[PDB]
Parts: sequence; C-alpha cells; structure tokens
Amino acid sequence: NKEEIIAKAKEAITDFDDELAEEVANEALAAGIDPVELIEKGFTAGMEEVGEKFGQGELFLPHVLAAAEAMNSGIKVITPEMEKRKSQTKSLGTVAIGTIEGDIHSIGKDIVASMLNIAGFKVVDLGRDVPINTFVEKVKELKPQVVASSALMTTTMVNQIQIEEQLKEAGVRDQVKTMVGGAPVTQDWADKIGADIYGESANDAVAKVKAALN
Amino acid sequence: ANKEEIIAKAKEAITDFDDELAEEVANEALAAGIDPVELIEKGFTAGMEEVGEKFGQGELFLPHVLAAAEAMNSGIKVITPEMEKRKSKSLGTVAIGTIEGDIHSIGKDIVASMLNIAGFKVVDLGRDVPINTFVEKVKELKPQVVASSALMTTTMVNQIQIEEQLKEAGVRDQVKTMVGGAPVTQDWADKIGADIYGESANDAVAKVKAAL
Amino acid sequence: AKNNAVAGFNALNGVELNLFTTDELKAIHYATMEVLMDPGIQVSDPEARQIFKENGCEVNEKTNVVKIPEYLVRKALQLAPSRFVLWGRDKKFNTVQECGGKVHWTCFGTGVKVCKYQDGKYVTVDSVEKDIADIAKLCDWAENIDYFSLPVSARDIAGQGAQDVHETLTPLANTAKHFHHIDPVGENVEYYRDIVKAYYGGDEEEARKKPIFSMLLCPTSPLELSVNACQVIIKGARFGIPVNVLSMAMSGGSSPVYLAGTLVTHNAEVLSGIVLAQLTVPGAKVWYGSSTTTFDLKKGTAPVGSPELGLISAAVAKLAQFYGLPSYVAGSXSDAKVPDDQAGHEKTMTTLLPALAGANTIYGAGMLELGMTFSMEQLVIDNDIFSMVKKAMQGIPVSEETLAVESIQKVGIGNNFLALKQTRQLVDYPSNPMLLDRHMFGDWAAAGSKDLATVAHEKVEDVLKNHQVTPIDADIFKDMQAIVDKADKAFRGM
Amino acid sequence: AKNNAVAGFNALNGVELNLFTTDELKAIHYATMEVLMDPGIQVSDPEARQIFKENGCEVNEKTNVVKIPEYLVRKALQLAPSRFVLWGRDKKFNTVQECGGKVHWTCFGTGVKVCKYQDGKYVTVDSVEKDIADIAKLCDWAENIDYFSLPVSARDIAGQGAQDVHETLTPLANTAKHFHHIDPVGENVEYYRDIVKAYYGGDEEEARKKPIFSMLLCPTSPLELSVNACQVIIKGARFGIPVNVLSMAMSGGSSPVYLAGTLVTHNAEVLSGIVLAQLTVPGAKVWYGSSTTTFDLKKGTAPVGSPELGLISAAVAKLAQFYGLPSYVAGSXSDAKVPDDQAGHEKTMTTLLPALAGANTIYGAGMLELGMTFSMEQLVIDNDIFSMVKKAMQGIPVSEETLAVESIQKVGIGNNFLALKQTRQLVDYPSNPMLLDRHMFGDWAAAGSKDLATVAHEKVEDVLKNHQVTPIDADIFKDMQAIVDKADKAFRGM
Amino acid sequence: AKNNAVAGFNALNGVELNLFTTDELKAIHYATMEVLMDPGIQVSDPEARQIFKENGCEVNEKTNVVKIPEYLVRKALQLAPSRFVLWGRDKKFNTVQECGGKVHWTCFGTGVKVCKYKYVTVDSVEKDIADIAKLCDWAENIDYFSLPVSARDIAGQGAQDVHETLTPLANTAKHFHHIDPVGENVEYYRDIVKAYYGGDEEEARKKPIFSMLLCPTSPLELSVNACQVIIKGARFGIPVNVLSMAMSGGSSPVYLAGTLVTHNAEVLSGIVLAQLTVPGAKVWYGSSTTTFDLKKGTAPVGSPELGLISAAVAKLAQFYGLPSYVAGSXSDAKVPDDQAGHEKTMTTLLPALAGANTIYGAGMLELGMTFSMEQLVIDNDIFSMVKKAMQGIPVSEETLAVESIQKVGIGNNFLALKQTRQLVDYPSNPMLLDRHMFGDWAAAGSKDLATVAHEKVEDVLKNHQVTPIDADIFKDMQAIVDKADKAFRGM
Amino acid sequence: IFKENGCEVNEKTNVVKIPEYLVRKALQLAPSRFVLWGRDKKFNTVQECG
Repeated sequence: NKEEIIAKAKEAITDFDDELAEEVANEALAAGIDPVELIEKGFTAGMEEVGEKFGQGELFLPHVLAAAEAMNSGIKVITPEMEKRKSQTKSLGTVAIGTIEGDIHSIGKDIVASMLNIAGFKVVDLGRDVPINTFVEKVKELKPQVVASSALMTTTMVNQIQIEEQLKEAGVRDQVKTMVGGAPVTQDWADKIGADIYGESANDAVAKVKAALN
Repeated sequence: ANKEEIIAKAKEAITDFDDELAEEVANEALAAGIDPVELIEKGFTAGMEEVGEKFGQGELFLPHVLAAAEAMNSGIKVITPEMEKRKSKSLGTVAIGTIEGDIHSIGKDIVASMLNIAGFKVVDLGRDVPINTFVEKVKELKPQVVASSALMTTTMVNQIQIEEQLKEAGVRDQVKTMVGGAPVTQDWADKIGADIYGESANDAVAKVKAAL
Repeated sequence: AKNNAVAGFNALNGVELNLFTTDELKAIHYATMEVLMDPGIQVSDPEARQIFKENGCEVNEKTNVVKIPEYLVRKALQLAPSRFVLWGRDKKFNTVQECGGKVHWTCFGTGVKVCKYQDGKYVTVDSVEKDIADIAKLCDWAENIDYFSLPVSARDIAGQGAQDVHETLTPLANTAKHFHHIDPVGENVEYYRDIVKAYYGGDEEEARKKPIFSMLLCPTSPLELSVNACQVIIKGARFGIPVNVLSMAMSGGSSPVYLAGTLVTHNAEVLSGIVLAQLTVPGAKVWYGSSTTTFDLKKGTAPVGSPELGLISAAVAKLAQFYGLPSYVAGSXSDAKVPDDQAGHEKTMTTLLPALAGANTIYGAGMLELGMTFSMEQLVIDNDIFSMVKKAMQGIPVSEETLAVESIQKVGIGNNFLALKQTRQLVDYPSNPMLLDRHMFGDWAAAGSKDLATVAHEKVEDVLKNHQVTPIDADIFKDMQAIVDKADKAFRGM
Repeated sequence: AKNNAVAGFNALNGVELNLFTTDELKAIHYATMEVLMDPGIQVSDPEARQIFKENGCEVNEKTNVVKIPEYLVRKALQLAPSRFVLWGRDKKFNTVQECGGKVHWTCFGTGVKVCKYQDGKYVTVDSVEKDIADIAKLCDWAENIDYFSLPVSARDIAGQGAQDVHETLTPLANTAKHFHHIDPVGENVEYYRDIVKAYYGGDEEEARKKPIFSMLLCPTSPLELSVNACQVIIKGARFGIPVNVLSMAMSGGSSPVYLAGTLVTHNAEVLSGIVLAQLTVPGAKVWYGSSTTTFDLKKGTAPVGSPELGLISAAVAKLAQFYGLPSYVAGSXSDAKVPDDQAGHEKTMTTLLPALAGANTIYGAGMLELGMTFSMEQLVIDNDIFSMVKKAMQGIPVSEETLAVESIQKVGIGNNFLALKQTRQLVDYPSNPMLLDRHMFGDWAAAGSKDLATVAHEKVEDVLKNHQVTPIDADIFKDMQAIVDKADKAFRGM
Repeated sequence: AKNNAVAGFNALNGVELNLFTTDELKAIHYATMEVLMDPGIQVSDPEARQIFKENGCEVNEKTNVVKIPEYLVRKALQLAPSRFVLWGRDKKFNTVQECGGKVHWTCFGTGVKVCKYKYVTVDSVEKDIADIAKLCDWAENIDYFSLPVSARDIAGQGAQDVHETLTPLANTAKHFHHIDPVGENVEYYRDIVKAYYGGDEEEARKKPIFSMLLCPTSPLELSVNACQVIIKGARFGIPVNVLSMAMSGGSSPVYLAGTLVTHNAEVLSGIVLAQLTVPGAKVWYGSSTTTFDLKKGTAPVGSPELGLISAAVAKLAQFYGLPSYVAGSXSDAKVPDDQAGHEKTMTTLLPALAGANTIYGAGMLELGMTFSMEQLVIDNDIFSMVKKAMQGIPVSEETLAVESIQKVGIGNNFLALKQTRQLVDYPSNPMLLDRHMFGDWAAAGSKDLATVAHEKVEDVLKNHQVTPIDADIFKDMQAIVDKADKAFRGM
Repeated sequence: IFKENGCEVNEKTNVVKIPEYLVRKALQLAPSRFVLWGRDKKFNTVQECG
C-alpha cells in the first residue's frame, strides 16, 4: 500500500493533476501514513523528476508550477493532520518568500518560489505587497533558513532595507540569511543593503540558496 | 533489443497502425537474425488479432482494420526475401476480386481485409477480373475459396460464368465459391449454386469460417 | 519546405443563411415604430401602464392603449443584456443565450395530450403531472436538448391545486437541466422565486446569479399585452428571472397575410414587452421570441410545420440579432398526427431554417398534432435530427489540411483512403446517427424490419428505464415541496 | 450544455494588407495596355520578334519595337499556370508557387563580395565559386529559406570557363533544395537542361516533371527585352524550366517618380516577357517578378532597403494575384554596409510589407550593401526574422477556444495561467526566436554581452561545421560534372 | 480633349491592415461582457466602489468585486468623447487623438537606467529626463513627450512624481504624458498646469498640456491608485490613458484572443469608472499588453506578439469609438544592433498600419529597463520610413503618369524630367539611415547607425533650443513642486 | 483528343495530365445554359448557371 501511495503521489505530480494529488493525500490519511513521508518519499520524488527534465530542457516553467500546484493540492488535503496536529517538520531548508510591501508584481516571485519548491526546499509564500512587519513576524514565528523579498520597482526596492533593519532590531537578523531579487535589484544593492544573497533569476536564486546553506 | 522486446515493438507497430514502426522492427528482427516466422506469428499477428477484438467490440472500425493489415504488410515486405531464402500459417487461403465489367471495389477490399485480420491468407485479384483469370487462379493457388464481388445486377450475372467454367475445368469440385454484393442475395447464391453468400464483410468472415 | 505562412485569408465558418439586407431590416423597424405609435399597444395591466406613462409614453386611460416612442425602444435595447446564462441544477447543463448564431434546442410546450402505443393502435391520452416527470427524464438524457421546457399540462391538478406551481417543482425535480416555464401565472411568480430560493438554501442572491428557472409570456395578438403577460414581465424583471417575450401572431389571422407585415406586428408586440421589462428593471434578462406562424386560410387551422413557420422563425432570429438580443423561436415542429414521413419532413424544414439562421433556442422537439400532443418517440427522433443538423452546420471547412492534396496524391489513382492515418483519426467526425437506419436491406430486415418510430419507441423505453437523473438533496427538496403545498393551500382558500 | 452549433460566421485568418481597390488595379492595367501600344516594347532578339509577329503583334523591324495588343496579354494570362512546384533534390524541400498569399523566402542574388572574418571584425572579399558552396550549405540549413538562389558570382571562373555553368552545378551539389539561377545566360541554357537531365539519369521527362532548376531574367528598363532575356524566356519555356520574369525599374530613374507610374512601367515590361513565354509554349511556368525600387534622387544611389521597395514588392504581389500569377519579389533587403541597427530595420520593413501582402517568394535574405555583398551572419539573422514574421502572419485567431473565457474564469482575479493545462499544451506556440536575445541583462552579460551579429556569426561557424547536406550520387555527379567540363571546353574554344 | 470628368471611383488611401471581421470583434466583445460578470473586476478603492454601486453594478464589499453590467459599458461608451486635443506649450506641437487611423508617436516610459555611449548603463536621475525632453523636443516624429525615465535621485527626498512633472514641461514644449503618477498627488499636477496658465483653471482644462496613464492590475482588478488617477483625472479634466498590460501565459490566456478579452475587460472597467465619475471625460483605450516568454521567464516586449496585440487593441478601440494608445517601436535588445532595429520595426509597423492613435516605445531597450538616446533618434528616423510606407501607393491619372512613360520613351531615363525635379522631396529621405555606396560611407568613418546616432544625440543636446516657460510662471510652478516636497518631508 | 490539345499522356499507364489552360479553355467553351425539351413544349426546362 504505502509503496502504492508513494507511486501515486509521484504520478500525481509528474502528470500535473491536482485532483489525484488530493486523492492520494486522502488514501494516505486513511492509513495513518506519516504525512512527512508522503511529502518526501511521495510528492518530492516526482517533484524532483520534473526539475530533472526542466534541467534537460524537456519541460519548462509551466510544468514546474503545474507540478508545484499539485504538490500543494495534496499537502493542503493533509495540512490539518500534518504539522498543525502532529507538529512535525520536513527537510532541506525552509525559505519564506513574498513581494515587498508596496509592490504587487508577483509573477517573478511565484516563479522563484516554485523553482525552490522543485529544487527540494520548503517554500512559504507570504503573498504580495507583504508589509515589512509581516516578514519579521514570519521569520521568528517560522524561523526559516532564508527570508526572501521581491521588488520590481526602484521605489519598492528601497523597502528591502527596512527588512534588514526591523529584522536586526528583532534580534533575528543573524538567525536567518536574507535574499533580494527583482528587475531593478542588483548585486551592488544586495551588498550596499547588507542582504546575504542576491537572486539574478529563479535559477540563480536556487543555486545561491543551496550554496548558501546546503 | 532482445527478441522479447522486438516482438513487442512489432505488436505495438500494429496496434498503432504505424508502417514505419513495423519496418524498423522488421529490420531489428533481420539484423538480430531472428526467425521471420516468429516475428509474424508472435509479433504482428498478436497485434493484428488485438485489433480484431476491439473491432468486434465496436471500439474500432474499418479505418483501423485496414490500417493494421497495412502496418503488418509494410513490416512483412521487409522480411519477405528472408522468408524466401529459408522457406516460410493461415486458416486457409482466400482468392477474391470483382468480376469483369465491374470496377466497384471498396467493399471487396473491405471483405478482403476483414479476412486478413481474421487469419486467412487473402489473395486479392483486383477488380474487373475476367472469368478466365478467376479459373486460372484456382489451378495455381488452389485456395480454399474463390470469392467474387458484383454490385451491379448486370455484372452479378457473370457470377454464373465463374461456375460454368470452373466445372468446365474440373476444379469447381475443389474450391468453394462465394458471391457478395449490394445486388447479391442468398437466393442468387443458391440459384447459381455457389458455396457461400456474403451479406456483409463480418458475415462473410463468419461464414467462411463456417467451412472449417 | 511546406508552406506555413499565409497572408490574410477570408473564410466563412459554417453555413450562412440570409433573408435580409440592412435596408430591409430598417424597413421592418420603421414600419414597427410606426405601428407602435398607431394604433399603439393595449396594455391591460394598470401597473404596467403606469410604468410606461412614467417614462414618456402617451397613455389613454379609457382605451388603455399605450403609444411607445422610438427613443424608449432604443433605450430599452441599450439596457437589455446581449447575453445571460441559463443554469441547470447541474453546472454542466449550463446553456448560454447570446446575440449571435449560437444555436440550442429545447423541447416544445405545452401539449394537453401525450402519445402512448396501446395494442398496435396509436393512442393519445390527456396529460397529467406524471407525464411531465417522464418527459423531463427523457429530455435530461437527450444531449441535443439543451434545456427543459414545460412539455405538457398537469391537467390532473387543475381545480385541485396550483397547477402552474406543480408544473414547476415536478420539472425541477426530474431534470438537472434549466427549466423554462411555458405557461407561468403572473399572480404566482413569487412561488417560482421561492421554490428556486429554497433550492439554493434560501439564498436569494444565489438564485439570481444562477437562474435554474426562466419563464415565457405571449403578447395577445394583435398588439396587446394582457394583465398576466405584464405581471410575468414585471415580476420576472424584479425577481431576476429570465423572461421570454414570445409573440404568437398568425398570417391572415391576427396579422397580415404577407410574412413581412406579420413580422412588423410580431415586432411591435415583442418590443413593447421588452420595453416594459427594461423600464421596470434596467438590464433585465429577456428573449426576443417567436412562435408566429401562418394561418391556413384554406384549412382554418394553424399549421405549425409549414415552411412559413421556418421562415418566420429564421427571420425573427435575424431580427433578434439586428436588435442585439438573444432569440427563442419555434422549430422542429409538425402538424402530423403521428410520427410518419410528414413529421420527419416538417420537423426538418422548421428546424433547418432557424438553425442555419442562428436562432439561439429552437423549441418544438417532441411535438405533434400542431402543438396539441407530445410524443416521446418523436422527441428522441428530433434529438437525432439535431445531431444531423449540427453536422450540416459545420459547413465545409476549407484549409490546407482539409483540402488534403497530399492524401489524394499519396493514395493515387484507383485506390481508396480506408487505411490512411488521416481517415482513422477522423473516424468520429462524419455524422453518426443514433436512430436513423443506415444499414442495407438485409441487416435491417434481420433487426426486425423496423420503421423509425418503433426504433425510437424501444429507445424511449430503454431510456425511461435505465437513465439516472441527479436528484435534488432530500432536505432541500422538502423545502421546495413546502412552497408547492403552501401554494396549494392558498388555492383552496379561494 | 456547452454550445457546439454556430450559424455562419465570417472570419479573417491571418493578417490582410490592402493597397488597392479593383478600380485602382484596373487603372494600372489600362495604363499598361496603353503603354504596351505606345511606345511599345523593344525586343532585340529576332527570334522573339518573329514569335510576337506570328501571333498578331505589330513589329517595326527598323526600330525593333513590338506593340502587344491586349488580347495577347489576355491570351497569355489564360495560358500561364496559376501554380507549379519547385522540386528540390530532396522531396521534402519541395516548394509550391501559386497565385495567392502563400509566402516563401529565398536568399538574394547575386553579390560580388562576401563579408568575412579576418584579424577581427567582418570585412569584404570578392566572391568565388567556393563562397557559393558555403552559402549553399548555410541555406540548406535555414528552415525559412524555402529554396536556394544564386547568392554570389563565381568571379574566379570568369574568363577561365563557363561561369554560369559552374554557378549551376556548385549550388545543386551543395543544397538538396531547389535552385533558382539569378544570372543565367541565354546561350548556355542547354547546359542547365543537360545538367538537370543528367541528375535524373538522362530522363528528360523526369527533369521536366520535377524541376530542381529554375531561372530569372530582367527586362531592360525602361520597356525593352534584351536578346539574353528573350533567349532565357524562349529556351526556358521550351525546356520546361520555370522562368522568373523580374523587372527592375527605378522610380525617378528608368520609370516615373510616382510609385504607380513605376508599376505601369514594371507591369508592361513583365507582361511582355510573360506574353513571349506563353506564345513560345502555352502553359509555360512563369513568375510575375519584381525587384523594382526607387532611385534616390538626393544620393544618386539605388537604395533597396527603403519603404518604397517594400511597397512596390507588396504591390507587385497584389498585381500578380490580380493577374492570376505566382509572384517573386524583393524583400528582407538592406542598404546597410554592416549588420547593424539599420540592417535590422530595413530587412524587416522590406520583408513585412510583401509578406503581409502575400508575395509567393521573397528574395533578399543575406543581403547587405545594396546587393553588392552577401553576409552569412545577416543570412541567419534574416532567417530568424522570418520566424518572427511567420508568427505575426498568424494574426489573431478568434474562436471560442482562443477567446478562452472558461480559462479566465477558472484562473479568476489576481492569479496566473502558468499552471493551466491549456498553457502547457501550447508552450511551443508563442514566438521562440533562435538568435534574437530575450534574456535580462544579467544572463545576457554573462553569455558575453554579445550583439546579434557575433551571435549570428558563431551560429554560422557552427552550421558550416556540423551541418550535413544530402550529397548527390557520386556516379550521377560525374555525369553532371561532365556537362560542366564540356561547357568549359567550348568556352576555351571561343 | 482630355477627360476631366470621371464617374464614381473607389479608392484606398494608404495601406489598410485587417485582423478582424465584425463577427470576430463582437466575439471578443461578448466574451468581455461575460467576464465583466464573472469573475468580474476587483476595485480596491472604496470611492470607486460607490460610484459603480450608485450606477447599477452589484458590488460585493467583502471581496471588493464589482460586476459591471453591459448597459454601463454601453452608457460609458456613449459618453466618452471620440476625440480630444493634447496641448503643448507651442500650439504647433498640439496633437489630436481621435477614433480612427490617425497615427502619432511618443517615447517610451519609464526606464530606471540610461544608456550612455563604449556602451554603459547608469541608473537614471531627474537630469536625464531633462535631456531626453530636449532630444524628444527636437525629434519631429515624436508628437508628444511621455515620462521616459524615473528620477531615482529625487526618490525619498521629496515628491518624486511632482518633480517628474515640472522638469518635463520645463525642458519640452510638447504635450506631456505622465507614465507614472501618484493618485494622491493629482491635485499637485492640476496646480502645476494651473500655475502655468496663470491660475486660470478654465485654460488648463480647455488646453490640457498634461495627461496621465494608469494600469489595471492584470488580471481583472483596479488598484486604489489606478482608480484615484481615473476619478481625479475626470474631475480635473486631465486626459487619462487607461492602459492595461497583461501577459499571455502569465496574467492572461496563452492565446492572443483570450488575452484581448482580459485586456478588454480591465480597460473598459476603467473607462466605465471614468465616464461615471464625469461624463464626457477624456480617456484612451490603451495597451502595452504582450506575451510572456514561457521558455525564458521574461516579458519580451519586442516580439511579433506585442506588435499584433497593439495592432489588435487599435482595431478594438476603433470598434468602440475611442482613441488608442499602444506599445510600438520596442526591443528586448540590450544594445543598438540588428535585433533592436528589427524588433523596433516589427512592433511599430503593425500598430501603425493598423491605426494606433499613439504608439509609445521609441528610445527603449532591454525590455523597458533602459532608455537609449541613440535608439530614440534611430526610432524617430524609422518613423519617417514608416510614414512613407503608410502613404501606400496613390493611384490617379497623374501618378500612373502614362504621358511621362510616353515622353521618356524606350531606353531613356526620367532624371531630366520636370516631374522628377518637382517631386524631389517626395521619395523617402532618411536622416540617419545610410544609403551611400561603400566608398563614400567608408570615407566617413565606416560608421554604423549606433555611432552615427550618438553623434547626432550629442549635436542635438548641444544645439537645440527649447521654448522656455516665462520666469514669472515658472516660479509659480516651481513653488508647487516645493510645496509638494514640503509635505513629503512633513509626513 | 487530350494529347492533340496539349496534355501529357503516358501510354503505358494511360494517365493524362491536364494543364490549367485547358481547364480554362474548356470552361470558356461550355455554354452557361441550354434548354431540355420535352415531347410537350410546356415541359421545357432551362438549365443555366445560377
């Protein structure tokens, strides 16, 4: 059974079907199966098979997200039984991401979020126009390895400094490595601001996130 | 690949109606030195019979039946010389064609293919086939049955001459004749004293098997 | 290499049928605006008369005649939505009604009798609430029957309760498709609203957003709206219930012998109904409808399977398109008393024209005996006819792929296309009728030498027996059933 | 349910570009028939003059001027085929040329110089027979280059042998695509016939049925056919070799400053050539061709990357369509001396117009320096530009599926379409350029901050290095090679 | 004698380009009407939500979703004017914007960087806006000015946007189209235009020298800012460009048809809100919408898709009776090379032949991140060639010129002709594009368009005189800018 | 008859290739209409393009 529940969880993701992703997460609950087992032996297995083809140039962005959407359709089905109740953690880094406050551009942030999710990391999307304070509150509440903000304007890119500050005066700036990315964001900005990582793109961000903690 | 995989790729070539795939497998077969008879019998024929089933279950129709017979022909044309340089199974051979003065043929081609997929080795004489050629074929191939197709009441009549000239050559007593066509009925068959009447292709098949 | 870059190309997708030129549509319009001022329209309902008067119409209280100025016709047309969605109990049965050529079919309504074979002899028995239930099940099954229309009258409820309210729950209970009430009662529209409100758990906002119920009304030809008609319109607009303003004039009878003049009459009647709807509530969902036909001066009957009905329905569709409104017309109708050669002819004649014309809803399926009877046999036959009609409507697609030159060259002279990849992949494209017999004599005689009617009948028997309709939640049903009971009590209290 | 039955719908597939009304095309036609009678056309070849005279034309033997009556223009047009297939050595490279909007591209011809890479930067060196071989290989690779056209002159064979015959075997040997000879010689047309005959194992009937060789000729503007032009036409028609009658007038120079008047001039010249072809052999395959441009009165040069060239080519395409003939026009041409911002602009301007207009063959790809040079870098860049142009030509398909309302509603407000099934299935539909850079600064700078030209160049290097062209059978090649040698001997015997 | 009396004759003036039939246009309209009901539009601003609600739209206050009924689109359209005139300080630079095929060009906006030519890019600042204004003021094909690059330097030290309003009107006499305003600050812009006209609000309204753009948040929703720009725009009589910017495959369907349906709904909903706030309000049905590159994870704005969508939006606008403002002459290139020229031409020729009333993009590079002053004058040179091409082929007895053909005869040339002389300035004559033979070119530096362009930039920026605003008036406008920074620092 | 007018005729396969100019020629020659007479003139029926 378990082997079959992991065979499905994988098929669910390589096939890009949210339903089956919920089905398996269901027959999974109806077996007492540890959800963390399903999120790794089961879903991330297929998650990583896609990224594999993504790397060879067989599948593209569409497939990454479509697969990430499935992994979430399943994880949703068991978020109650999971961490909420049992309170168990997954593995392979934890990155909190969202578009800086005052900014609603989200396409990019969502692509970075998926490329990470598919790389093997646990992504926590904070949404967009995320108020600076929420970044901080989510950092000490979730205690993630990486905190990422996205800014696509020169006027919302400036708010990334505030993430650095309010994080320092929260006594957690040293508890997590920050990352900055966006069309106007550059390495110089990352340095000048004091950000740990600079994401040139979704691939560069994934490569640097692991090279920074992996 | 190993014979096992080649035999499968040969069945798939048929179930997918893919001539190019049937030809490639035939080459993998000849290259491996594998016997053509095992490629045909356990390979194409396997996939050929599968189509016949799905056809008998209304899941597939004529387009599929003729395509499958053709995918198989492609791959066998390749391994033909081979089978020749080594010598070589059908439920029995069937020789068919439309009678002289009749260029109708879509059906004859369908009855013919509805047989190839059943098992019989069909020998298509074409269309507008003069009576003589019909007779001069019974003596050469000696197939289990000589079938004719008339769609005109004017050419339907020629179906008699096939009788009055196969007895004229002491060969009638050998092969069972068969007539079919829009204008052809069971009576007309009984009248000219033919062996089997072909209602439709399916029927013709079922009836040719009746002579087991 | 093979071309894959072509400059602008003009194409005609499907089959286009024309009856008028802009000048001609304008002629009919002007003639109608003329008629709307003289003799005008008689509005019996005082409340409607007031709504007309409040907006600028001249209203003579002694004669009750209303003269609608063209600016109000224009205003009303700017307010009416070009489209709206008819929801089914099942979302997959949702049907869009919009200005254009998107065609849909619905059965006819409402017969007073129902065909039923009895010992070889053809037989018609007066309709009862149960017949509505059977017909509703059948229609739920028919794929070319987009939505359900009150097929026959619940005669057995007449005088015992609120017939029209029974004629509402029964259909809704036996079909997951949208229901169009062919014979609503102005006074009881609240009950319909409540029954639909119940279905949606008392959520009136939901009932308005996902209308599973719509209703029809007929202007009294020539040129007058009855009180019931006005109430259905007014209440309909206020309760967010799609209304079908369907004229029913007759050439030589209640309108000119000339079809064009009959259209002017029909046009005035319907537009006034539509104007009322928009003045009551701007943006009210409405249909420009018609069942107008020609009165047979030589037979003193109202033939509804004639070529005139097909032409008028086709014309009304063109007019609706011209005014920017969805159309609802008669089609697939027959005067035949039994499902014979005549039914087949008339049904195809009266359906093909309005379909090729672009009528958004064509009602008539299942009809016989000039609208007096409903035949389930005929209903499944019509459903099959619509598949054939849908095929004809695909016209002749012209592209490099369809021209298939490479296939022709590949096959070559004297060979066939049976084994081509092309042919197999498209095995499901050609028309494939469900009931129409295409076998040769032999196979046909062996199946029993059955005419279309008996074949249809065996199909009806099979469908009524094995088809499953998405039932309504038993609890929700109780609430809906309650409203019907409430309506019945009130009826007895009269 | 969901609609699946729509009435007649009018659609425009692709992008339609208009320059004239029927009245205007008629105006140009009448103006041409006028010009064909006065001043008429000077036909230098006596044999052609005879063919004209034998059919009804007035021929002045002292001036050699021919006056072609309209009925012969009409007759010729009824004789010329609306389409013909250009065969490649490889059947998959077959290209159809037919009256209409089916567009195809071919490189330009013929430059006398070639852009190269020496001690840095791209320089220009006079062309040699080997350059034709390289360019032929490159073109064999370019997917948007339907067929090969003599790109540059085999200058190194001048005076040593039959240049034009070398300019025939070399291309045929280095490309499996059809070859169009941009600079044939009347006297040697037999050699081309023989080389193509050899290729087909001496089967002349095959050579005629599967023409892998076609040729061009230019009327001497204004209004006169040279002896060479007449011989190419006459021999071409008699040997079954497709002929491209391409005028090359210049506004302000050899024709009016006004584009329309220039078209009249161009029209007379080309039609006379076409008339000759049809009178020589009814049904002879011909192209209504043009490279006519505007003479820069202020620069004393013949700019071929101007908007006038694009307009004239687009107009000639419309004219060809009007007369029922396949068109061959200039496009993707530039006056730029180096592959810069200007090349890109001009190349796109002169290609977009004739493409949107429906020119059946657009030649110019790879050109630079007003036709003097051929740039392989520019050639692959143009090939990429054609992919983009082909995309633009798909216009905006409008159907229920493309309107995608259910997708929009499914995704809802504030979400994206990246994960929809719809989006994935169509991942290959959007334009996907091979060379045009779409990366953000970072990725681009990391790849080396390369401009399009260097990127194109690396591609050229890669193609010339790794691309394989279907070689001609070594034995067949010997036969073909023989004819070239035979032609060379004769040349020395002169 | 010769005919001087022809009967009914049908002619085509210019070049007509078609993408749709009436059926198709309607196909897209009906689809937009379904979408306006579901899911509908999310209007964040509560002031905007009330206007909609006051007029019939069913507004859900919990979700902020507005379902605009089709009759409000109609009413809105019946109200929006079909034409209006943008004003510059110099009437000669005035520019009409009307429903039809009257094409005009404006520059790109807004870049964060500025290309300086080797070739380097340096984050923009208010001084850059001053030059481009000088350069764009000189560029003849650049009808009006559009905020080219953000003054990042004034960012955080004052009202960046109010500064971005004074410098443009200062260094240019042409209409000024603000590509990125702040709703909260519209009052300032009004006061700046008002200050220019000597405090005569009537003059400011009657002769708008300042217009502004706003973007719907793709997909299907208007932000508080977009709404405020519209609403305020309509009360103050400032022309508003409601320009959406969806992305195929990203914020909208991969198909272009579907992407027009989403684009349409957004824009209309904006135009509906403008006409409801103040009927007869001047608006633009605009678009920069394009296709998102699924294989490059970028938003190419120089693809043939942007060219099509722009041309398609132009036809839609005509359909609806409104002026169009669309993306054109754009490139994804990072340097002025072959690709820039190609894309710039592809994306400009389509909407031009289609009829776009305003085509912005000139000067662009790198998908809109940079503004090249070279590409800007190259672009302006490309527009001359476009205008030429747009003249199509005039066909008259004069242009068929039979007598000229007959006068010149066989084997001669038309150079010595009077007709050729008099028409010397008619044929295209590019200012930058090089048409010399290799020899003369090479004898000039063997220079490519880029450098020849940069040489021009330097010459224009050094010798071009812009008409300055009178000192009295300027101080009054500067004051307001100062009052704006005051407040910024205050808060 | 086909060969005599310009068509390519392969005598071994009996295949004829008809050039478009002959299709055009034939169409210019064929009458757009003709009358089918009956034994009774009143039954005359016109057959014409249209």
